[PDB]
Amino acid sequence: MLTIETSKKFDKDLKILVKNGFDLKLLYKVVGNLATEQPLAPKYKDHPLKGGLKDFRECHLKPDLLLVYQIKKQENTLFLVRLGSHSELF
Ligand SMILES: [Zn+2]
Ligand SMILES: [Zn+2]
Repeated sequence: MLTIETSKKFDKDLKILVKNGFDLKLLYKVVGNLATEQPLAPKYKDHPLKGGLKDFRECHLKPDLLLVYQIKKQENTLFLVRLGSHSELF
């Protein structure tokens, strides 16, 4: 299983999201699969971030709640970068 590490911005995003009623179990389920490198359920749209010249990817936890993450295979690490809406991240 890939090591799972977060950014300081991600941590703030989540703290905030939790305060507004976000279900952490939604996150655990998606981050779990990502880290054991299995395909996501059809619901969770997943593609690279175009505009990220570094291999950032974008997962749709909800059609407008995005998990921006980066797999760093060289370190065996899944990096959780941001969690929020398009409007909030971009
Ligand atoms: Zn998308
Ligand atoms: Zn998008």
